Amino acid sequence: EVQLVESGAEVKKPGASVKVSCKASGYTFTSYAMHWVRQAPGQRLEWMGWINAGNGNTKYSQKFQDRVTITRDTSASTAYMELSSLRSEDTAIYYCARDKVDDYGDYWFPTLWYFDYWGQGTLVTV
Amino acid sequence: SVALVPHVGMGLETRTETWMSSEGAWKHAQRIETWVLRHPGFTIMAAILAYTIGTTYFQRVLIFILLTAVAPSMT
Amino acid sequence: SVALVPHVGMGLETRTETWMSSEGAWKHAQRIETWVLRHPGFTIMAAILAYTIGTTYFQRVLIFILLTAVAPSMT
Amino acid sequence: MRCIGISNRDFVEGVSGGSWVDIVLEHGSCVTTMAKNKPTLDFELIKTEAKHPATLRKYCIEAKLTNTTTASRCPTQGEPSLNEEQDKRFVCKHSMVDRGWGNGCGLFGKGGIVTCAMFTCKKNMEGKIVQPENLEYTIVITPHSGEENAVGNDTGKHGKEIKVTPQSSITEAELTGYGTVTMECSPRTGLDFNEMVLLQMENKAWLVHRQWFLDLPLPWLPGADTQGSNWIQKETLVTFKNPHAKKQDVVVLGSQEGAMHTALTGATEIQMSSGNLLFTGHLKCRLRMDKLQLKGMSYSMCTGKFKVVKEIAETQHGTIVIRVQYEGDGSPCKIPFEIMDLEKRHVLGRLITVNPIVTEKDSPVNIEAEPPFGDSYIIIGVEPGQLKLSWFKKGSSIGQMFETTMRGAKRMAILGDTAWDFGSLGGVFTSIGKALHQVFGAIYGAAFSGVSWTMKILIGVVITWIGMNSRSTSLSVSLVLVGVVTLYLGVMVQA
Amino acid sequence: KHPATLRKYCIEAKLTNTTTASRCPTQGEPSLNEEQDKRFVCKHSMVDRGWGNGCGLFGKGGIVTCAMFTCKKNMEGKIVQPENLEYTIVITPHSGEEN
Amino acid sequence: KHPATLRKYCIEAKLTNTTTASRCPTQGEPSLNEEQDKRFVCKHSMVDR
Amino acid sequence: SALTQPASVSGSPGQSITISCTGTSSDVGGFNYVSWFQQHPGKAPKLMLYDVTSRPSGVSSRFSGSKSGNTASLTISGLQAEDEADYYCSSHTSRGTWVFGGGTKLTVL
Ligand SMILES: *[C@@H]1O[C@H](CO)[C@@H](O)[C@H](O)[C@H]1NC(C)=O
Ligand SMILES: *[C@@H]1O[C@H](CO)[C@@H](O)[C@H](O)[C@H]1NC(C)=O
Ligand SMILES: *[C@@H]1O[C@H](CO)[C@@H](O)[C@H](O)[C@H]1NC(C)=O
Ligand SMILES: *[C@@H]1O[C@H](CO)[C@@H](O)[C@H](O)[C@H]1NC(C)=O
Repeated sequence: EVQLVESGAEVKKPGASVKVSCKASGYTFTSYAMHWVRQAPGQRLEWMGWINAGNGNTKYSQKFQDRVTITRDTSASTAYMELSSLRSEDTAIYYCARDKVDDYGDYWFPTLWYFDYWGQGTLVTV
Repeated sequence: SVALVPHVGMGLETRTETWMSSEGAWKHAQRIETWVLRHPGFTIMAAILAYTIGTTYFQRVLIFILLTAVAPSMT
Repeated sequence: SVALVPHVGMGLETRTETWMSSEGAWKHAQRIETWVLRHPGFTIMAAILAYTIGTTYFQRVLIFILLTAVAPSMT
Repeated sequence: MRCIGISNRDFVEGVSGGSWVDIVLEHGSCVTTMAKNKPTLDFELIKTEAKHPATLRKYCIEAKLTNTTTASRCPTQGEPSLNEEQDKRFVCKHSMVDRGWGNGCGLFGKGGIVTCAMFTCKKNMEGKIVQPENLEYTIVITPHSGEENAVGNDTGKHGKEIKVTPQSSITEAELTGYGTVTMECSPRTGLDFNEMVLLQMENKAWLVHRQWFLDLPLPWLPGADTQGSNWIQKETLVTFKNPHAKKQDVVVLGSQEGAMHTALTGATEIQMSSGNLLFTGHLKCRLRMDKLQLKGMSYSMCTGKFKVVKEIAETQHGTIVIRVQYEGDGSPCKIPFEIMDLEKRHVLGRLITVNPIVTEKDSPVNIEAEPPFGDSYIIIGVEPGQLKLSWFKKGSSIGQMFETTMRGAKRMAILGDTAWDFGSLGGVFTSIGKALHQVFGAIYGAAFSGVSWTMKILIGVVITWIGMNSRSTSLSVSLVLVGVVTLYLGVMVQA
Repeated sequence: KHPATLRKYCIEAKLTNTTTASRCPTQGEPSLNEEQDKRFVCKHSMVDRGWGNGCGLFGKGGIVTCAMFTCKKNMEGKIVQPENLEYTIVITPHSGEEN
Repeated sequence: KHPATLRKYCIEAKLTNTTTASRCPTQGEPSLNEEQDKRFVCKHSMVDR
Repeated sequence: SALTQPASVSGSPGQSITISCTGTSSDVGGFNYVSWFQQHPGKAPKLMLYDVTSRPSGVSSRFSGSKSGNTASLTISGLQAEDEADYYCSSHTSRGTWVFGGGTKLTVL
C-alpha cells in the first residue's frame, strides 16, 4: 500500500531537542531516500534534508544544517529527524516524503515524481 | 614500494573509469619532463651517446628516448 | 606519487649511511626481474624488436636492456 | 524510456531464425533491441554481486615496533643470537659494528650485532576472493511502451528485473502485455573471478588481478590467521639503520595507504560495505524473442487529435523523442506516426517506440523515432487537426558510418573477442572472425601484458616503422597493421 | 641553529562538506559558492542529462563537485643559514692513560 | 523568447582592499590571507631586499 | 529563494483558474523538476503535478501544468468545490536542494 507513518505530536520547551520518526511500509525501505519537510502553522512548506536509506548518506538545507540530524534504521524501515536546540520558530508539522534512489544506490538525481508519498505529519511545539 | 607496481597492464579493464585514471595517464610523462628539465646535463650525454651508438637516425632516436626514459625511473 | 621521485642522485651523499640504502640498493633490479618473470611475452617481443633494429649486437643488446628496464617502469 | 538519455546506448537490430540474438551487456552501457515483429526492449546490467567472499591474504599497510632488543658479539666469536629470533612476531636483522677495548671487547674488530623488534599491524587491507559460482548479475528489461510506471504505487508495473546466476543462467522475464522474454546468459565467461581479488582497504574496495595482489611487497597474513603475529614480509615494512658501525636500529616505514592508492591505478573500484557489488564488467546473453509479441496490434488508428505535451527533443544518438497526448474517441488506438518529407511523398525515418498506442485518453505517450539526416517532418494523427512537426538532423550519413566504426572498434578494444557476440545472429563469418580474434588476442595479450599505454604507443610506432621499412610486401602490410592496431589500443587503453 | 620554515607539505588530508551543482546541456557551467573559497578543491565535468533527470535537452550537462580540504599531518621543511652551524670536535691526545 | 543566460563578462571592474606581503630572500613565498578567496586578484613577484 | 506564488486565488465553480510559480534560473527556470502539491486543511501535501505537466495516476486530468522561462503555471479547469485547497510549488534546484513556493489558497466563491 506504501504507507508512511510518523511518531505522534510532542510538546517541547525552547532550548530542548526533538526526535521525529517516519515508519515506511509497503515498499523496499532501502530503495528510497527519505525527505523531511516541515510546515509552520499556516505557512509554506519548507524542505530540511533527506536521508538515503541505502547507505545512510544525507543532505541538509543550508538552514537546519547545524541543528538537524537525519538517521535511518534499516532493520525497522524507520527514519528519524533530530532537531536540536528548539526555538519558538520550530513549532510546525514535520512531514516525511520519499524519493526513489537510482539502481546504483546513489541518490543524487531525484525522480520527477519526488515526494509522491507523504507521512501524515508530526506536530512539534515549543 | 607498492606504488612502484601500479596495476596497469593486468587486463581486467572495462568501460567503467578505473581508479586514478585521469592523472596516472600522464603523470609518468610529466615526471620524465620535470626530470629532463631539472637535469639537462644527463640529457646531453644521452643524446651524444645515442648518436655515437645509433647507426641510422631511427636507432639513435630510439636509443635516446629509451635512455632518457629509463634514467629517472631506474632511480 | 612521491615514491616515483626518490632522493637518490641528488649528489649529497656522505660516508654516512642513507635512509634505505641497504633495502633500496637492489629494489629496482628485483622489480625488473619479477616483472620479466611474470610477463615473458613482452621479453620475447622486446628481444625480437631489438634484434631487428640493432644492426650490431651492441646496439641490439643495449636496446633490449633499455626496453626491458623501461617497460615495467611506466607500468 | 529507461535506455534513453544514456550516452552509451547500443542498438541491436534483428533476430535470426529461431528469434534469438546475442547481446553483450555492460554496466555503464544500455542496449535497445529492435526486431521486426517484436517490440523494442531495453536491457541494462544494473548490478553484479559476489557473495560469500573468502580471504586469501591480509596485507599490512601500517605497523609499529615496540620491544627492541640487541645482542652483540666480539670479533671472531660468530654472529650473536637473541631468543626472539625464533619468534615470528619479531623482525630481526644481523649487522656488524666496530669492537675493541673501548667497547669492553678486547679484540679490535667487526663484532656481529643482532637487533630485534616486535612487529604489530595497525592497519591491514583484506584480499577476499569469491567463487565464480557465487556471482549474481541483476538485469532490468524495460520495453518501449511509450508509457510511464505511474506514481500511484498501488499498482507497480514496467519494472521487470531478472537475476542471473551461474547455476541459473536461463531465466525469462514476464513483461506484462508483451508476452515473455528469455535470456540465456553465460555468467561463467563474463569475468574470471578465479584470477581476481576483492581488495578492500579502509572502506574502499578495488577489483584487482590475483597475481598482482600476491606480488605486493607488503607483509601479509595467510588469511585464516586470526591473531596476526605471523606476518611474512615484515622486512618490507621496516628499515634497519646502521650509520657508520656504532649502533643498529629498526624503525617502521609509515602508513602505506597512499602508496597503495598509487599502486591501485588501473584497478576498477568496487563497493564492499553493504555486500560486494561490482558495477563493472559485461555479460554475454542470448535473447529469446520467440514468445515476444507487440502489444495492441489488434487496435485501430486513433482518427483523433493529438497535442504535444513534451516538446520534441533530440537524444544523444540521433533519434528524437516526443510526448503526445490523445484527445479523441476510441481510447485504445494505434497512434498514426510517420516521418515523411515536406510533401509527404516518402517515408524517411523509422520510429523506435514501435507500435505506439494509446491506452487511456488522459495518459500521455512519448514516442522515440529515428529521423533522417537533414530536413524531416514528424506527422502525428490523421487529416482533421493532424499535427505536423518539422525537424532537422544535423549530422551526415558518412559521419554516422564513421561513428559506428569507431564504436565497434572501441567495443573490440574492451570486449576483445567478445565484441563478436554483441549483436551476432550466428552465421559463419561471425564465427570465423571470433576465432581469428581469439587466436590473435591470445598472442597480443601474451606479448603486451603489464605494459603501460605509453609503452604500447612506443612499441606501435616502432613496429609501424619496421613494417614501413620492410622489403617484403607480405611482411610490410602485416607489420603496419600490427603497429596501427597497437597504436590504437595504446591510445584507448586506460579506462 | 634557528632554522627557518621554507614550506609545509601535506601528507594526510581529509575531505568534508562535499557539494555538487549541475546544469542542463548547452547552458554553460554550474556555479558553487564554495568555488570561491580556496579551502575547497573543485572540479568541473560532464554527466549525461535528459528528461529522466529533469532536463529538456539530451546532451552532456556540466557538473561541479566541491569538497573542503583539511590537512591532518605535515612534512615541514626548514632551512638554516651557514652562519648558525655550530660544529663540535673532540681532540684527544695519545696520552696513554689507562681508559 | 525566454533565453537563458550563458555567461557574464566583466567590462568595467575596480580594485579595493589592496594588500601586500614580502618574505626575506631564500625563505620561500609570502602568504596573504586574502589569497584564500577568489574575490581577491593576486600575483607573486620578486623584489630585491 | 522560495518560489514566488500569489498569496491567494479565487475562481467561480466550473471556470478555469491559473497559478504562477516564478523562480530563478536554477530552481524552476533551469530544470523540469517542477511539482505542484495540493494540501487540504489538516492533511499532508498531495502530489498534483510533476515534471511540470505530468500528473499522478490518481490525479484528475482537470489539472494541467505549464512552464515558461523562470515561471511554471498550474491550471484548474473544472473548479469543483473539492478543488478548494492550498497549492504549493516545488523545484529541485541546481545545488541539489528543494525549494517550495509560498502557497496559494484557491477559493471557489
Ligand atoms: C614488551 O614490552 C612491554 C612493555 O611496554 C612488556 O609489557 C611486554 O611484556 C614485553 N613483551 C616481550 C618482551 O615479549
Ligand atoms: C672510559 O672512561 C670512563 C671515565 O673516564 C671510565 O669509567 C671507563 O671505564 C673507561 N672505559 C670504557 C668506558 O670502556
Ligand atoms: C562544514 O560542515 C560542518 C559540519 O560537519 C560545519 O560545522 C561547517 O560550518 C561547514 N563548513 C562550511 C564552510 O560550510
Ligand atoms: C575593505 O575596505 C573597506 C574600507 O575601505 C572595509 O569597509 C571593508 O570591510 C574591507 N573588506 C575587506 C574584505 O578587507
